[PDB]
Amino acid sequence: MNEWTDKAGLPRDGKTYLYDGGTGERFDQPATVGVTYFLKLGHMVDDKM
Amino acid sequence: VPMDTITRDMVRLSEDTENVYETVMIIAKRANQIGQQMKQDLEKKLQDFSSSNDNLEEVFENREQIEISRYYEHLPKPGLIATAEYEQDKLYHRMPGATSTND
Amino acid sequence: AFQKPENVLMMETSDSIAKFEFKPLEPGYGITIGNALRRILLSSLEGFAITAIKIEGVEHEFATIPGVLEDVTNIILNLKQVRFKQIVPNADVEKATIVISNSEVFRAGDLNAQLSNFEVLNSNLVICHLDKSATLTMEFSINKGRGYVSAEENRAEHNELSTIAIDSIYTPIRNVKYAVENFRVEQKTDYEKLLMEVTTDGSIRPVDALREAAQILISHFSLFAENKIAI
Amino acid sequence: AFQKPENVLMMETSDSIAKFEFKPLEPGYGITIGNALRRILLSSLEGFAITAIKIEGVEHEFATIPGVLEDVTNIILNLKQVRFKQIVPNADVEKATIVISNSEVFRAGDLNAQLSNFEVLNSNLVICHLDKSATLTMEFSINKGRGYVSAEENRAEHNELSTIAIDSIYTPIRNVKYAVENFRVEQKTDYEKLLMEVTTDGSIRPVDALREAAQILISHFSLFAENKIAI
Amino acid sequence: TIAYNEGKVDIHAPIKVYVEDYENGELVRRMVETSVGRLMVNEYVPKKVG
Amino acid sequence: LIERGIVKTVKSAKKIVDRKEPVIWDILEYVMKGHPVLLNRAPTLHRLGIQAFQPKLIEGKAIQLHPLSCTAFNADFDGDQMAVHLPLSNEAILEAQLLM
Repeated sequence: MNEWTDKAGLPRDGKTYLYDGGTGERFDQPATVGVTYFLKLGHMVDDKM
Repeated sequence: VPMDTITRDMVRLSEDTENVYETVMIIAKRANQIGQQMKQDLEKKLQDFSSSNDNLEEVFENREQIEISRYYEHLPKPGLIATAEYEQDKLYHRMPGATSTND
Repeated sequence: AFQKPENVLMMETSDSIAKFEFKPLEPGYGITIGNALRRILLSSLEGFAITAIKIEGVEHEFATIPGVLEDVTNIILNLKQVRFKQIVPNADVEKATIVISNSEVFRAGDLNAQLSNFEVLNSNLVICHLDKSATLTMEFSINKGRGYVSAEENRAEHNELSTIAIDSIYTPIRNVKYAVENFRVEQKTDYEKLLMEVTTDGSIRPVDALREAAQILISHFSLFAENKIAI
Repeated sequence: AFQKPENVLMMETSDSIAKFEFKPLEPGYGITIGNALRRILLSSLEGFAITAIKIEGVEHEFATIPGVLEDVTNIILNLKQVRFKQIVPNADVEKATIVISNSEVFRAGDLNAQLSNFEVLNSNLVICHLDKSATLTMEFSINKGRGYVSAEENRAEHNELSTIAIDSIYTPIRNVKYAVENFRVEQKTDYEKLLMEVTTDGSIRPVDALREAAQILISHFSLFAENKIAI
Repeated sequence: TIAYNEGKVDIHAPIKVYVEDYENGELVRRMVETSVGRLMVNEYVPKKVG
Repeated sequence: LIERGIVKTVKSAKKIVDRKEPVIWDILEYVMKGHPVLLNRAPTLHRLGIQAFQPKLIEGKAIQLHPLSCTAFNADFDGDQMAVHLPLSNEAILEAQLLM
C-alpha cells in the first residue's frame, strides 16, 4: 500500500493539510482525504411527505 | 411597551399571581377579551372603509388600505399583549372574574 | 505610511491558463486579498449553455430513435457538457437547426455554429454514434445565465408537446489558485509574494474575469465605506 | 437580478461601542464582506504609548517603596492603562518627568500636562495611594507604534538596564465581532444579514475606524485589479 | 482578547491574570494562573458562581 | 387574505393557496411566529416525548430540529417520521407556550 501511494506521488502517510473557503486558514491539524465507493439506498424521501 | 413577539420564560408570575395554572387561565381570559375587542373594532371600521364597493378588483386601487392592514397584521397577537400586561403587572387577579385595572 | 505595492505581473502560458503575481505587501494582508478574489471569481461569473431540445420523431425523455446507438437521455446528458463562446456582444438567445443526414459519427464541432452570433470552443467531443443510415434532425436553444439552474424551472418555455428542457451549468470557470510566501532583505522584513492562477474554459481570458470580480467587490465596499445613513 | 444592499444602519449605543446592519446580501457574501472588514479593521492602525520608565528610590525591578500602598507590579499595570493623544503633528517621540510629594490618590489627571504636544483623556484614572511620608519622581518615554509588543521587543529603546521597559497596547480598537444570519425574499430563503459590533478605546468613534478601514481595502484592490487597466 | 487577537499568544498558554471570584459568597480578586480559552468560556458562566 | 380585503370568497382563497403562485408568504412568516406547533413522537413513554415549538421556514422537504432536544425524544437520526399538530384555539396555544 505504501509503495503504491509513494509511486503515485502522494504523502506516504494518508494525511494532508487542508484549507477553508472563507478564511484561508490552514486547519492546524492535518485532515484525511481520499476516494471511496458510495451507494444510494431506496428510502427516497419524496414518498414520506 | 414594545414586545416584538418571542417565546416567554416565567417565574415572575409566581410573585404576583398565586398559582401557575390559574395564571394561565386568567391570561387566557384577558387574551380572549383583547381579541374580541380588536376583531370587532377592525371589522366595523374596515367594513365602513370598504362600504363603497366589495369587488375582488376594486379593493386594491390605492395600496394604502393594504398597507394599514399589514401594519396591524404586524402587531402582536393578543396572548402576547396579555403576557406583557402581567410583566408590567398592571392587572390584579382575585376570586371569580378578575378584570383589568381599566375601571 | 503605507507600503503600497506596484508589482502586478502576468505571464499567460496559454489562451486559457494564466498566472499573476503581486509584490510587495504588508503582512497578513494578501491572504485577505486573495481569498476574497477566489470566492468571488469561483462564485458569480456569467456564461452560456443550451436549454431546450426538439427532436423529430421523439416525444419524451425515454424514447429511442431508429438507427442511433444512444438513448435520447444520453443525447441530452452529453449535450449538457458542451462549452461555448461568444464572438459578438449583445447575443441574447439563439435557436439552431442541425440536419445530420449522412453516414457519420455526430460530434461537437460538427455543430455548424451556423448562427453568426456565437461559436463552440470544444469541437472534438463525441455526441453520438450513428449507423450507416440514420437521419437525425435537432433544434437548439442557447442562452446566457449565472450559477446553476435545474430542469423543471426551465419548464417555463412552452413545451408545445415536443420541447424537452435540460439542465444547464453556466459557470465559465474551472480552477483558481492563490499562495503566499515571504520575501525579505537582510534585517528588514515585510515583503510578500502573492502568486495566483486562473484556469478557465477558454470562453474568456483570465484578465477579463479577474477585472470583473474586482469591479463587483469594489462596487460593494464603495457604499459601505462612504455613505453613512443613521438610525 | 443581482440584488444590492443599500443604506447601512448603525445603532450607536455610546461613544465606545456601536452596532451595524447590512441589508440585504446575496448568498456567501456574508463571510466575504464580514471577514474582509474584520481583518482590515484589525490590521492597519496606529498609536502611541509608554515604553520605559525609571522610578526614583528604586533598587531594581521589584523593591518595595514605603509610603505608597501599591507594589511595583500594580503600578506598572496601572500605567499600562494610560491613554494618550496628540495635538501637534510629527511629535513622534517624547519624554517627561513627574514629581508628587503629598498625601493623595495619584490619578491620571494629576499627570503634568507639561509637554505641549501630548494629552491624556482618561483623566480620572486612578494610579496609586500616597501619603505625606513618601515622595515619587519618575521619567516617561512615550513612543509611536502599532500592534501589541512584548517586554523583550522594546528593549532597543534606551534600555540602560536601570530604566525598566514595559509593554504597550498601541491598538486603538479593542474588540470587534460579527454575525451572519439567514432571511427571506419572496419565493426564496437564504439571503444574508450581516451584523457588526465595534468597541474602541474612546479616542475615536468606531464609525470612523470602519470607514477608514474600508477605504483602505478599496484603494488596495484598485491596483491589483487595474495595474494594467482598461475600461 | 487583544493579545490573542493579534497572534502574539496562541489559543493556549499558561498566563497569569487578575480576576474576580466570590468567597462564600463575596468578592475576592486575585492573580490566578489560567489560559485564554477558559477565560473565553468563563465570560459566559453567570456572575453569581465565580 | 380575507382581512387583506383582496379576496371575498374562501373558494378563491383556496384557489390561490393551493397553486401557491407568486403572492405573499409573508402571512406564513407572521402567523408562524406566534402560533406554536406541537411536535409528536409515535411511541411516547413519558411526557417529555411531546412538546411545542416556535416553527421556522427552511428549504426542502425535511424537518429541522435542534440537536439538544432529541435526547428528550430518546430518538436517533436514522430517518424517523415525526408527527406535527396545530392547536387552533388560543387557550390551547397559551398552554403550549406557557407550560409545553
